[PDB]
Amino acid sequence: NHFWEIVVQDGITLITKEEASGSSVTAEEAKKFGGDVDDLLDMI
Amino acid sequence: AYNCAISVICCVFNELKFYQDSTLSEEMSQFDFSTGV
Repeated sequence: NHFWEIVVQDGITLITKEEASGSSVTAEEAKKFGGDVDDLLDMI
Repeated sequence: AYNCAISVICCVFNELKFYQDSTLSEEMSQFDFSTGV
């Protein structure tokens, strides 16, 4: 309940790799944006 | 109990895994009535 939501909403700057540019900012963009039967069938 | 479970399966949710006149006629009828048979 306190997870990468907070990381992303505050790590809007850096959350992934940064070598020079390119693949670095590409990575940033890539991340930044019985009983079982009972439960599944009796009340579904 | 298992057969009752079979019924509850088959009714609804039978899938999704369950962990397995004539004149003569009238007169003869009257005749029998008179006979009582």
